[PDB]
Amino acid sequence: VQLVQSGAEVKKPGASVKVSCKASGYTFTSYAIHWVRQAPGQRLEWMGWIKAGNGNTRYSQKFQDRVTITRDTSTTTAYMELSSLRSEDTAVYYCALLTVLTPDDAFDIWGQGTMVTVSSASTKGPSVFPLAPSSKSTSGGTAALGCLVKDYFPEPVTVSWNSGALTSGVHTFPAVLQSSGLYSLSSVVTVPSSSLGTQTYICNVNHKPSNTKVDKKVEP
Amino acid sequence: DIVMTQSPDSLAVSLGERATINCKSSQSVLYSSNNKNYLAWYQQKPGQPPNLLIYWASTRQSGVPDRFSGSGSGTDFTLTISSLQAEDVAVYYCHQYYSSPLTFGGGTKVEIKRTVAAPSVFIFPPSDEQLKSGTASVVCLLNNFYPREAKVQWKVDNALQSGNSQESVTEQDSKDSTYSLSSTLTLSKADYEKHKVYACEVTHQGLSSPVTKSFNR
Amino acid sequence: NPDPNANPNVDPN
Repeated sequence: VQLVQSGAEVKKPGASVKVSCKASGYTFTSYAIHWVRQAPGQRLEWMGWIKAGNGNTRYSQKFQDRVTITRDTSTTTAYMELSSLRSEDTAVYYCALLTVLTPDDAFDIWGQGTMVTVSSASTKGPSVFPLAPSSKSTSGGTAALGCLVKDYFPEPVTVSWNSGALTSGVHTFPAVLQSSGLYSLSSVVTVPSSSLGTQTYICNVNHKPSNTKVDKKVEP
Repeated sequence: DIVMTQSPDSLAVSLGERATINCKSSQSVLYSSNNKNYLAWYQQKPGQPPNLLIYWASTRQSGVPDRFSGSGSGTDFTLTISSLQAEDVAVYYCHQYYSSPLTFGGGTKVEIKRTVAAPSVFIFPPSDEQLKSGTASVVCLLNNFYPREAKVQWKVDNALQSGNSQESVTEQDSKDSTYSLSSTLTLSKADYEKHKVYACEVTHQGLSSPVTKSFNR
Repeated sequence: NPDPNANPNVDPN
């Protein structure tokens, strides 16, 4: 069972956003997809559900006038439109098959979440710079290297190493907010210093709001 | 609105110790006619969505390790982790599906207590590619330390800097329960070219005196 | 009593 959501967005105050939720690995028309939002430092907030086969909906009293959940059975996709976006609406929005408890089976699946940022500031893609391994970045037979992902908006960027084949030793730091209003983050990995000559280290940087997909080889 | 109130808000325990999280519902979620409690427990690690551990108050979902167990009935519910492992660092939420709207608790953040580990400190000059843009970023990395409290100071040509740096600290590591921290000094290229010595000085409990890592431009 | 429409996915059985 799998739920796959659309990428993060930024929208002006007063505008609308429409988050998508593609489901698969199960019978779409048999269950209700919920929408739940996780705001900064606040508890999860149930917004509504939609019966995927039938199309009936129920909305939280909070999000009655401003939310519209919909589905398309042919593409196995649910949607959540939130209009008249306000400052407080910046949050991560999840679709989820909440506690499907049937006689046959019991499962609970969440989409990966979609960060919506309500702001008048413009979308900007990051610049990716190498943090090259050097004599100033070695300790105990290991070398640290990384990528600096500077000056993007809105959050988030994600970073993988070697297309997901390198995960041990990886630290991808929470973003920092510069006085410019733009974000920056670093991703570092510690590797054996003995094999810098034979191994290749590539950071794969994604910033879906700006359609940025960058691969940066990090060399000595 | 059924209000779900968890306690404690956070709890730190050593590896292998027992962890107890309490959740109280503002009204009963027990239906006497079927004797079921409409309560669930979720685990959320950073970057991940909530993950269902327990439903019907005490039924562990398939694949959930046996050390997680729910108990209680009516309004007073308990999630127990019998022997905490390093990967269990997360926020745990209770959840009711008794009445609309569905609601969740405020979360209990579970942290690991561990032995002191001093940071491994590294420094990265700016790349030539960035300098082409008129800005220089110097990155100081403090890797795999514990406890989280650490102090970084930037020095340029031996002078203590103020106002031109930003820090970020990671979540607690799922494997060794350490933290890591990156600090970035930002200068114009002109200012960067004006000075020779760039240094980051680190204070931490595992160090008897500050460690300075430096390079010459 | 529970509201079975709070989460249609739950079969109270």
